Amino acid sequence: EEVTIKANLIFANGSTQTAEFKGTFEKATSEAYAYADTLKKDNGEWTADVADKGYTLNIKFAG
Repeated sequence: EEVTIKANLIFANGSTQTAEFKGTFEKATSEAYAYADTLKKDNGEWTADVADKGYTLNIKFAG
């Protein structure tokens, strides 16, 4: 039931950052979205794609 969701955050500036969240699929994934959401103020809206069968989230922030 416990899994790891790896979130790779990519900003318009070309920089990147990675964070892993551990818990159930829903909880861990939700925490990744929440973190991305806190970064929207200074980084804009984000879109995302999934790799590794949904266990890797590649999140990209617009301008």
